[PDB]
Amino acid sequence: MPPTNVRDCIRLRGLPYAATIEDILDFLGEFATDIRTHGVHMVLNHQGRPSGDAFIQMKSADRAFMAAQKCHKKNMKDRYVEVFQCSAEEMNFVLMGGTLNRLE
Repeated sequence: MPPTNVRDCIRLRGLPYAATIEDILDFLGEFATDIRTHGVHMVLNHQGRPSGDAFIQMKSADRAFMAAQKCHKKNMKDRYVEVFQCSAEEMNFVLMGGTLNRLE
């Protein structure tokens, strides 16, 4: 099956320190029900602990958009997690640590 770049991926950002797998599912709500098999990838930092970034690939791009809209800076317990939709390419790009231009 050819890897198709669909915008079915979502980047969560600002996740709590040690937000658990069920905790993140709660946060997702019903959107966790349409997640692709092992679609949830948490980004770890040097220490081997979450960067606060996570990428979740859902089955459907429409659901991903809906989730990214629903959770675009949503209050997760006591934190605000800003969720943004992404493509498979964007997901890999951030995971690979692609060149992101920010003159700051």
